[PDB]
Formats: sequence, C-alpha cells, structure tokens
Amino acid sequence: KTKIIFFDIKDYDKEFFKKYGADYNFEMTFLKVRLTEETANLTKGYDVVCGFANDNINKETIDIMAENGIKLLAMRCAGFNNVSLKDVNERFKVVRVPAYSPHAIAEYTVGLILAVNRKINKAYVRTREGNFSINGLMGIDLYEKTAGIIGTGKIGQILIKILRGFDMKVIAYDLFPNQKVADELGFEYVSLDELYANSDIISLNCPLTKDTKYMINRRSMLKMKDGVILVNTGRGMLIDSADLVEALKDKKIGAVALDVYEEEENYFFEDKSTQVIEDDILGRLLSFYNVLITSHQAYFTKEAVGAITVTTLNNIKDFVEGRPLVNEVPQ
Amino acid sequence: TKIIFFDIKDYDKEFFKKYGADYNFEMTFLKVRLTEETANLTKGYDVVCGFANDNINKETIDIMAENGIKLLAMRCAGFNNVSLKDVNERFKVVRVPAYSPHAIAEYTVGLILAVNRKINKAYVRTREGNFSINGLMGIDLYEKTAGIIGTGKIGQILIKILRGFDMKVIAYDLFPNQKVADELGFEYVSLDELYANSDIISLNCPLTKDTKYMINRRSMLKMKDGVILVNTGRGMLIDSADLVEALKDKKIGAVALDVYEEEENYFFEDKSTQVIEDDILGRLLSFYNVLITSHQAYFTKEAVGAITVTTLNNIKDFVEGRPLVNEVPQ
Amino acid sequence: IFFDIKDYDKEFFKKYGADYNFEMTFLKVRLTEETANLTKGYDVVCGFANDNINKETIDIMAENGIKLLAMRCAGFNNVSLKDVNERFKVVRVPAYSPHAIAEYTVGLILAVNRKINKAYVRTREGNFSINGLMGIDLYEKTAGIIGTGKIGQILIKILRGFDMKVIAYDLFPNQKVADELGFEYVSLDELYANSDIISLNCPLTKDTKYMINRRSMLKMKDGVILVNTGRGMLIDSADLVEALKDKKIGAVALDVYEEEENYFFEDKSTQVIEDDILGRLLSFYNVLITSHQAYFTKEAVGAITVTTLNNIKDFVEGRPLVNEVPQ
Amino acid sequence: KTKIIFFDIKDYDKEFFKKYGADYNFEMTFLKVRLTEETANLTKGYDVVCGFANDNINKETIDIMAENGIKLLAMRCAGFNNVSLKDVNERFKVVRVPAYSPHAIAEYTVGLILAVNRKINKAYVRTREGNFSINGLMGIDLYEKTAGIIGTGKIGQILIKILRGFDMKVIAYDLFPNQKVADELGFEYVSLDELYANSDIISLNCPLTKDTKYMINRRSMLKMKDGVILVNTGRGMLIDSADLVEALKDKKIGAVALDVYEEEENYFFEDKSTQVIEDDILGRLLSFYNVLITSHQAYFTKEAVGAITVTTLNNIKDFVEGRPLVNEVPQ
Ligand SMILES: NC(=O)C1=CN([C@@H]2O[C@H](COP(=O)(O)OP(=O)(O)OC[C@H]3O[C@@H](n4cnc5c(N)ncnc54)[C@H](O)[C@@H]3O)[C@@H](O)[C@H]2O)C=CC1
Ligand SMILES: NC(=O)C1=CN([C@@H]2O[C@H](COP(=O)(O)OP(=O)(O)OC[C@H]3O[C@@H](n4cnc5c(N)ncnc54)[C@H](O)[C@@H]3O)[C@@H](O)[C@H]2O)C=CC1
Ligand SMILES: NC(=O)C1=CN([C@@H]2O[C@H](COP(=O)(O)OP(=O)(O)OC[C@H]3O[C@@H](n4cnc5c(N)ncnc54)[C@H](O)[C@@H]3O)[C@@H](O)[C@H]2O)C=CC1
Ligand SMILES: NC(=O)C1=CN([C@@H]2O[C@H](COP(=O)(O)OP(=O)(O)OC[C@H]3O[C@@H](n4cnc5c(N)ncnc54)[C@H](O)[C@@H]3O)[C@@H](O)[C@H]2O)C=CC1
Repeated sequence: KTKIIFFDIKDYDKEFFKKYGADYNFEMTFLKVRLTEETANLTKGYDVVCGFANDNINKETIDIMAENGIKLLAMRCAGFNNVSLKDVNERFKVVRVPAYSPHAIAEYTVGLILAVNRKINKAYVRTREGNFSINGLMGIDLYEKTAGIIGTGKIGQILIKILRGFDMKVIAYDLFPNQKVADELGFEYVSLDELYANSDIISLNCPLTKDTKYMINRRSMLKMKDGVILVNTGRGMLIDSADLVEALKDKKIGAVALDVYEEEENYFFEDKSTQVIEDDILGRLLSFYNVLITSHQAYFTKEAVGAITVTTLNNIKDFVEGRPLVNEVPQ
Repeated sequence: TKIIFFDIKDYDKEFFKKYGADYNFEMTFLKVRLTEETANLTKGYDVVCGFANDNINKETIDIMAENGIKLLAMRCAGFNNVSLKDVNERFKVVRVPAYSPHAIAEYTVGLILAVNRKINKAYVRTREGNFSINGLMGIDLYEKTAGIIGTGKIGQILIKILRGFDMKVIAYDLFPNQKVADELGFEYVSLDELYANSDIISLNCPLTKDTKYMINRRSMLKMKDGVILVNTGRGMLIDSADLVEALKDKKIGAVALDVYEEEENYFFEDKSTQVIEDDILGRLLSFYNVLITSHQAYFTKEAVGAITVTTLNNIKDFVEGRPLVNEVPQ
Repeated sequence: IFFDIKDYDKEFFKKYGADYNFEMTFLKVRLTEETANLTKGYDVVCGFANDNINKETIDIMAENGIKLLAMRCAGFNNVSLKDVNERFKVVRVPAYSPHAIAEYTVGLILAVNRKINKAYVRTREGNFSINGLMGIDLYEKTAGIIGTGKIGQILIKILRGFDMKVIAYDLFPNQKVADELGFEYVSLDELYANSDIISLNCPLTKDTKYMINRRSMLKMKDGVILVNTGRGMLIDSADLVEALKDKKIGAVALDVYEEEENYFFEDKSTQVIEDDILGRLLSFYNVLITSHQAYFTKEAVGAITVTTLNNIKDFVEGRPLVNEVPQ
Repeated sequence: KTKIIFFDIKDYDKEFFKKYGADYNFEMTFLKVRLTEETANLTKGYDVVCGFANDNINKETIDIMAENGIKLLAMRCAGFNNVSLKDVNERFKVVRVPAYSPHAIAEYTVGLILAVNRKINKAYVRTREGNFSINGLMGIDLYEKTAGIIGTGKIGQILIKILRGFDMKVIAYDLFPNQKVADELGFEYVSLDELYANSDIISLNCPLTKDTKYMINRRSMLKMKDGVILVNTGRGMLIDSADLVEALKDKKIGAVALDVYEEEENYFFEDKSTQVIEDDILGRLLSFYNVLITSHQAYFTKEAVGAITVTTLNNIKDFVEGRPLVNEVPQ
C-alpha cells in the first residue's frame, strides 16, 4: 500500500527489487528514465521516490517532488552529492545505503590498478586477435612502491589494507585523519602535496563535495610523479577531465582508470554504441592507449546489489512505521 | 666468453646490451626458439642462454655437449623444459630463481579481479561506447575461500595479498611449510579438500611429473560450480581439452590463463596475420569467461632488470670458477 | 502470432500495421516443437528463417487450427512442406530486396580481401600499421557464383562492373541472362578449379546440403575467397575449419552458419558459446562472421513488413495468394 | 652503380624492392624515417631519392637535396601534392607512378562504402565477443540511390563504372570534365553544389591541390543531404577535419570512411598503439560510432605494390639512360 516510484532502473535492479520486495507491503513502479527536472512530474501520486547516483536531484526537481507530496527520497546508493540537500527544507526525508559493501569498491580499485599497470585489458584485445606479442605491456612491481590514498573512509581503509598486503608503502590524506587506524594498517597521513609528490599510484576514495570538486586538476597533476598511475572510483567531478586529457598528452599521467566521469549521467549504464557520443572529452578519453574507462561498476557485485536492495527496502519499511532512520542523510 | 641467446625479443636485447656493456662477453642474439632443429646453431659458443619455451630435450642437449657447450644459462625461474638427467654433467645449468616473485603474485591478483569483475570485457564495451553493465556483475572476494596450489616463493606472497583481502586461504603443497601458514593465516589441506572448498583456485607450483595435468576432468569435477581458476604456473598443469569441457558444462565460472600447454609456438609472437592451428587455443579464445594473456606475469621492469643482471652474473661467476649460487642440480 | 521478434521487427510491424485491422501478438522465442503450443487460439503464425518448423511443430499447429503460416523471409528450407498436407497455407516474402543481399555479399568479399574489419580493430587501438593487410585487385580475377537467381544475378552484374570474369553454376541455367550479363555456365568442378572468389546464392535443399565439403574444397584454388550469404547448411563447417587450417581457404565470410539458430540475432556475449565449431571459427584471423544481416536494410525490412502485413490482409479477405510457397 | 636512398620504408616495401631490384644496376639503401627537413641531410652522397606520400618535400627539404646534388626524386606513389614543385627549379627531375592500379583504390572505396553503410566492421567486433544481435546494423540498399564522385580520373572512372553496376544513379564533378566517358559509363557532370544537394553517397577521388584543399568544410557539408555517406580515399587535406567532427555531431554526416587524414603523416602506417596519440581531432574521430578509419591502404594490393616497384625501378633506369621520362611530374 506504500507506493514507490523507482528511477533509472535496469533489469538487474528490477529483478532484485521484485524478488526481495515480495515480503514487503509495497506497490513498486519501475521507470527507465533518470530523475531530473523534466521527469520529476512523474512522481505525482507516489509516497516514496527511489533515486540513484546519476539522477539530477536539484532544487527544481526537489520543489516539484515536495509539491507532489513526496514523503521519502530513498537513494539506492552510498553517494548523495547529486541531491541539493539545503533545498529539501525537511519537506521530506532522505535515506541512502551507506555500507552495503566497501569491499566491492576497494577490490575493484585494486583490479583497475593492476589492469592499467600490467595492461591486462590491452593484453586481452591482443590475444583475442591472436597477437601474443607482449611488447609495450611491461608494467611495474607494486611491491615497495608508494600508493597514495585520498579519502581514508570505509572504502579507503580497506583499500589500504589490501595494498599493505602487497607490501606497498602507503601514504594517505583525509580531512579527518584517524591515527589509530594508520598504526593498525601501517600507513602515514600526509598533506595532499606530499601525497602528489611521493605517490607512484594514487586512488580517489572521498565523496564529491564543494571542497573535492576538481581537486585533481592541472595544478595538482603537475605535482605528481611523471608516470603516475591514477585511479578514480569515487565521483567523476573529482577530476577536471579536460586537464586530465592534457596531463595524458604531456605524459605526466602514466595510466589512468576511471570508473566514473564528470559528465557520465547521460552515458553510463546505457548502450550508446549505435549513436554519436556528443561529449568531446569522453570521446577523446576513449582513444588514449592508457585510459581505462568502465561504466561505474565498482559497486557492482551480487553481495553489494543484494544489500542495497534489502537495506533500501528496510529504509522504507522503517520510515513508514515511524522508526528511527539509521540511514538518514542529514539535511 | 661467447654467448648465444635464443628466443630473443627487442626488450630482451636492449636490456642485455645495456647491462652487458660492463662484462667481457661476445653476445649473439637469435629470434628462433632453441629446439633440436636449431641446436646446431650453438656451434663455436661457450655459453647458451635459453628461456622458458625452448625445447631442451635429449637431442638438443646431445648436440650441445657435442658442440662443446660449457654452460646452459636459463633467463627464467622455470626449468621443466630442460631434460636434466640427459645433461650428465657434460655442462652446467644455471637459472634465475628469485628475480621477482612479486611480479607474478601481483599479476595473479590482477587476473583474478579482471575475470571476476569483467574488467577486460568492460573495456571492449566502453571503447565502442557501450556503457551497459549487464552481465558484468561480479562477487566480493571478502570472506570467500581461495585455494593455492604451490606454496613457494610466489604462492606465499600471493597468500599474503589475498589474506589482506580478508579471504580465507587454504593451500596444498608437496612440501608444506607449517610455519609460514601460521604467520600468514592459512591452512594446508589435501587437494580434494581444496577443490571442494575453493571459490578461487590459483596454480603456483612447478611443472613436474607429479603436477602434469593435475587439473583435468576428474579434479575439476570436485571443484565448486562457478569456481574462478587462474594459472600463472605452466600450461601443462591443465589438461586444456578438459578445461574446455568444464567451461562448457559451467563447472568453471571464469578462468585466466597466462600460460598454456602448447604455448611454445604462439606466446610472445604476433600471430594475428595467420591461422592459429591449435584447435583448443582457438576455442579457448572464443569463451566469454576466458582471459588469456601471453605469459607476461613475470613481465615487469624490476623482474626483467634482475633477470638480466643475475643472468650476466651467473655467467661471469661460471667463467671465473666461482661457486654457482643458482645452479639447478641435475 | 509472431515468433523470434526483436524490437526492430516490432516497431516496423506496429507502425505499418496501424492501418490494418489486426491484433498482433509478439513473442521473443523461436518457433520450435517446444513453443508450438503457444500458437493456440491464433489464425496467423508469422515465422522467420531460424524457426524449427518440422513435422512436430506443424502437427501441433494444424491441431490448434492454424490457418496461415506467414514467413517474414524469402527462405523456407526450415519448413517441412510435405508435412503441412494443405492443413494450412504457407506464404513468404520472395523479392523484398535481392539487392540488399547481393550488395552485402560484395561488402563481405571486399572486407575479407582488403581486411577492412581487421583494419578497423587496429586503428581503433591506434595501430596504423598495415602489415598483413595487403589484398588483391578483383579486376580480371574469376568469380564463381553458385545459384544464379534473383540474388545471384544481381551479384553477377555488380561483379561484371568490377571487370571480373564470372562463371556460374545453376541446376536450371538461364542462358539468356548469361548473354546479357557476360558470364559462362560451367560445371561445379570447373567453378571450383578456376574461381578466385566463390559465392553461394542457391537455396538450402536436399541437394545443396553440404555441397561445400572437404572434397569440393580440395578442388578450389589455394587462397580462394569464399563467401556464404545463403544458408549455413550449404557448408560442412567442420571441413571448413580443416580447409582453413590447411590454408586452402584464403579468407571466408559467413553471414550464415549451419547451427546458427540458437545464436544468431541474439547477444550471447555473457555466456558460453556451446557450439565448438562456431567458437573455433571465431578465432581465425581470416574468418569474418556476421549474424545473418545480408537482408538487413531499411528498404528490405520495410518491404518485408508491408508484403507480410498485406500477405495477411490478402488472406483474411479470401483473395488469391499472390505469394504462396507451393507445398 | 646508381645510388638510391629510400625513405619511409616498411618491410613489405623493402622485400619488393630487393626482389625486383636484383636485376637493375642499383645500390639501394633503405630508411625507416620519413623524408622531412630534419632528415633531408641523409640524402648526401646519393644520386636518387625515393619518396612516398607522407614525406614533407617542402622547399627546405628540396634545397638541401639539390645542394647534395640529387639528380632525381622518385615518388613511389601517384600523388605528388607533398612536393613543392615550384621550388624544384629543375635542379633535379621528379617522377611518380601514375597508374599502378586504379582498380585497387576504386575497389577499396566500394569496400568502405559498404562497410560503413552495412556496418560490417561493427558486426565483426560484436560477433567476435559472441554478440550476434544486429540491432543498429540496418543499412540502405545502394540500388537506385545517387552517388556523387568528385574527381573523374583513372580512379574515379572505375569507381563510377562499379557503382553503375550497382544500378546507382551517378553524378560527378571534375575541373576537366570528359563528356565522352560520361556517355560510355552512364553518368552526368554537375556542379559541386548540385552534387552536394543530390548525393546520398559522396566519394573524393581528385588530387590534393590549392583548389581542393578543404573543399569539404562546414559550408559544403551544410549543402549535403542529412545522413550522407562520405568516403575519402583521396587525400586527408581534402577535408577540414574539425568541421567533419561538427558535421558528425550535428548528424549531417550519416557515416564516413576515411582512408586518409589531414595530419596523418606521423601516424599512418605506424603502430602507435603503445603511446599517446597527440593529435586531438584524430583521437576524437576514432571515438565515433560511424567513423571508419583505415591507414591509407586503398592502394595496398599485391598487383598495385608490384607495379609500383617495377615502374619505380624503370622510372629510374629510364632516367639514368637519358630516356624520355613518361612518368615525369611536370614542374
Ligand atoms: N564507483 C562506485 O560504484 C562507488 C562509488 N562510491 C563513492 O565513493 C565515495 C567514498 O565512499 P565511502 O568510503 O563509503 O565514504 P565514507 O563516507 O565512509 O568515507 C569517505 C572519507 O572521505 C573523507 N573526506 C570527506 N571529505 C573530504 C575532503 N574534502 N578531503 C579528503 N577526505 C575527505 C572522510 O573523512 C571519510 O573518511 C562515496 O562518497 C561515493 O562517492 C561509493 C560506492 C560505490
Ligand atoms: N607466468 C610466469 O611468467 C612465471 C611462472 N612461473 C612458474 O612458477 C614456478 C616458480 O614459482 P616459485 O614459487 O618462484 O617456485 P618455488 O620453487 O619458490 O615454489 C615452488 C613450490 O611448489 C611446490 N611444489 C613442488 N611440487 C609440488 C606439487 N606436486 N604440488 C604442490 N606443490 C609443489 C614446492 O614444494 C614449492 O613450495 C615455476 O616453476 C614456474 O613454472 C615462474 C615465473 C614466471
Ligand atoms: N543471408 C540472408 O539474409 C538471405 C539469404 N537468402 C538465401 O539465398 C537463397 C537464394 O535467394 P534468391 O536469389 O532470392 O532465390 P532465387 O529466386 O534465385 O531461387 C534460387 C536460385 O537457386 C538456384 N538453384 C536451385 N537449386 C540449385 C542447386 N542444386 N545447385 C545450384 N543452384 C540451385 C535456382 O535455379 C535459382 O536460380 C535463398 O533461398 C535463401 O536461403 C535469401 C535472403 C536473405
Ligand atoms: N588512398 C590511396 O591509397 C591513394 C590515393 N590517391 C589519391 O587519388 C588521386 C589520384 O587519383 P587518380 O584518379 O589516379 O588521378 P588522375 O590524375 O588519374 O585523375 C584525377 C582527376 O581529378 C581531376 N581534378 C584535378 N584537379 C581538380 C580540382 N581542382 N577539382 C576537381 N577535380 C580535379 C582531374 O581532372 C582528373 O579527372 C591522387 O592524386 C591521390 O591524391 C591515389 C593513389 C592511392
């Protein structure tokens, strides 16, 4: 009887929500379109809206939603940078799924590092055509190199542990360093500049905020070591992509793996192979021998997707029963 | 001192020229693999430098001793491809045993995650502008069981890394080392227990008489359905034909092979403008869940640097009558 | 009732059908003996080239009172006609666009000769080396066409424009057309011995099944370029693999494949391809496989939809059957 | 005896020139580098220089060559746009191979048309991964469509004949129309503007000159039919590539095949797959779903390459024996 409208849905999302939703007393409607100001009108008559990471939940969208009497905005993801929280004004509540599986993203990040370092993705395309030459595929041992992690949160700290198992030296930067964890894991907090100057490999694992937007830009990349391997499974807006293209052309950047991209919203998760990709930077990034782009799949495991579904359904059950909202996103 | 090198590529040559400039050697580089058909080209040389895919059987060894070869220097850790009994001490054999175990262990982890998370497939889709991720869902390695076969230099580093993923690790070795298993946090088990309880299995033992085709129809029937298998050891560890069947019957979830049982005429060479004659290799290349890379687990700067220097020193040490630290006993 | 439907099929049939007084039901699944039961309560069953319309399927269909089998294709080798027994009628679309297939055939020839597909994969990765991509001029070479029909004749005309010499084999030669087009009928053996390029454009029948097999390929010139936009069963695929391995076959393009029915038109990129020969064929440097898309142009598909839609409109109005397939 | 220096050589070139050159009284030296001002010095002590399509044979290069006493410049190609003829003040002679195989290029042009129309290259990349879906691969019948050929020379005429065999209607533009050939082939000369307005398919087969440089640019592409299929096996400089990108993005261009590219000289024929492609437009062109780029291989058949080698060697023999130079490029 609680009526739920879901945006940006794929078949994998739907199957999970139908299966696990069978034990909840919900009406579930599934839409393919992203939630934006153009589609916000479709929320009319629903109690709960379920949004995802690439929905444009700006003021206009939020106004139309409150106007339509929406009681709850449920985000089926850990990120909320794309919802303009100040504009909600407590006219409805916002919940997210914060800890479905930090391991999924940390593990993926390690995958991406090794893929671009050891050029696994290029190897595969060669051996498929029967090219078994390995010229140009030489990488570097991670062992005893320095990895620099920006964001020592749930994901960042698991990433650090893994890398320490590789016997990498790890340095890290966080707005709120946690020295205890550093002693347990065996890593040293440093400034951003020290991280840039000493890191052979750099990974972004902080949220997108006003302070992190474009934190990786021409100026910060000039401070990195030539041949630095950079990986981003955070948010696309962490990197000024145009500057990334230049730092690739300058051979500052040894290789880069991007699971997210600043203007990904009309592309990612969709098969755009039969039309023009209109974003110039995205097209150009796809033509670099040492760029690996994957469509925001760091989160994408069966454990992670399972927990997102269950935690999302419970977030909603908990709201309708007037229970305390453990996964509220404070506004 | 006159050195004949087989199976050489430009990356090998450049390294051996750069670092060999300090040593008093004549160095001749050949592209061709060392086999019975090419063994005759060793005539007039003091030292032969061989590599992992050379066929150094009795015929090859006989022709070499006949030509007065003093030293066989292997620029690799593996020596399964030298028929040691047939040497008869007519010349010495040296290898480079520990250039970089990290290179291979690290690459092994790279393969696991690539096939699990479909990173190679992702790339091929996004390059064509297909950003759909349907079918690319993987599994968290966290709290799964990895089973390592071969707890040597490489296998032990692999185990440590995976323990960092908080995987449970079980292992099998012909010569268990219980002490390392206590430090690392893993348990030796029989092969049968490994097969039954492993979500991921990695092969890191040498190719011997005992390991040849250990992974075959019968042992794969004991694995968990959906098992992820990775081989950076030797290709002959797997009966490849059975592997094909175990893929087709969906016993195998995904597999990454950095080596292959008949790789000798393919690997390291660009065969993209001719027929691949080996039927199994062609067929393996057509499976959605098979990742084949051309024996590049070892292939890092550090590893290749250390192979070159250790090889050149193996040879310097032999010619100066020094004790051979890296002899392979025969 | 429509089988083996894809979104392109559905959009066309809805757009053009929205004039006609029909209720149309669309199914994704192929028509086989397992799915034939789903025809219950329908009068029009619309089938396509890879449906298994054997006796069991036909029996279940007649049992369910099926009035018309409408084939949205020109080929009908997959419908066991003798078993229908006139318990319902069969219509096809015979001439929607012979040009579509003939033109595509020429595309394939040139793609495998000049390595265009391999070129694309290289340049996409920034490999602009053209080593191994050398081809041959078609000019003054000999092309051998098996099946001089609607498609075969247009193929011949195009190739004659390339100034290729053309020879051809047909069970029912048409000497006239040979004089207009400038080509010579020969035996199969002569075709095999003198052809640099060979194309198959005859129907799959009892007599053409496996006509390309180890024995006939041994008669071909080494380095022959072979293209098949006919039916997969024209080639013994296992022998093709051998003739590729022997380097008898210079390059081959297959738009059709003998066991294509559970693969073609479907995205199988997230599961095992169980057919061993198909997997193996995909690993050869000089094999080009496309998924039965020689017919696939907007004119062809438009004409298929209209001719089909008003093949049905001409059945329900008790009109004579302009496009039947005689049993 | 006669000493020949060859630039921009690949193994295929060398094998042909060694095989066929064994009968001629020549010393033959092979270099990998392109002939530019930076390399022109390497001509010192040679009688004959053999150049190829992407050599930068400007005045500086020509001056350094005449200074070194070079007697003959032999181009192993039909194009000569890249040699600044006015600057060669008859201080040496220039020969080319004009008619090695017009069929090779015309045939390849037809291959490209059908590949981008019927998506054969995209089909291949799909089926290789076991994607047999044909959605998005629908093309058009060429039958009864209009093809527009710019340049009715040796190549253009054979192209026209072939297309007439497809029963296409053909129109053509040439600076020097040949009405007789039009009557034999069945095509009509028209203005460029009429060609742009009525062509479904357009092919470029004129030389690169001062008059053809950038003839295909924003303005001319605005006159084409929406969804036009464009193919260029002429010269890269015939197209303002930046405008091409825009005309692709705005969907004026249905599909394009480029065998040549305006800044191809440091890329084409070379394996650049293990480094950054520094040219932005080329990278971007490689990321369009409906762009097919091949590396200047329209000429590349065994008959063509054979004839280039023999005709080149005879051009040179004929020069040294004071024979009249039938393949001189008038300066
Ligand atoms: N690609 C994908 O599928 C996924 C991406 N994400 C992204 O990864 C991000 C990290 O997530 P968690 O580890 O769960 O977040 P978290 O909220 O546990 O930890 C983030 C850490 O970043 C730090 N931080 C905050 N602002 C900072 C600043 N201005 N500079 C440096 N550090 C700062 C905090 O101290 C915190 O420790 C999420 O915000 C989300 O954007 C999350 C899940 C999946
Ligand atoms: N893909 C690549 O590029 C490379 C592959 N390798 C392969 O890995 C092996 C070298 O590995 P390392 O760990 O450095 O060698 P190692 O000698 O350090 O370790 C070998 C381990 O396997 C064990 N072993 C021997 N027979 C066994 C059996 N039947 N069952 C289980 N374990 C057995 C040994 O007892 C030892 O614990 C080589 O033999 C080679 O075949 C080595 C280098 C590179
Ligand atoms: N790949 C694709 O998308 C398409 C494939 N086709 C295939 O091509 C075949 C021919 O199509 P159409 O030219 O429209 O048919 P058609 O109108 O030409 O009739 C078939 C021709 O094949 C000849 N033929 C019959 N038996 C023969 C034998 N034993 N040996 C040699 N030749 C023989 C006939 O004499 C006739 O000239 C179709 O039956 C179908 O299988 C048709 C349409 C599309
Ligand atoms: N992609 C490749 O591999 C190859 C490309 N080419 C290109 O194709 C051209 C050679 O074609 P061919 O047909 O052998 O040349 P051709 O010299 O036989 O014919 C050239 C035609 O272009 C016409 N033309 C000249 N200036 C013109 C202008 N300003 N506007 C319009 N038309 C004009 C001429 O009247 C003549 O009909 C070369 O000049 C070269 O640029 C040639 C060989 C290979």
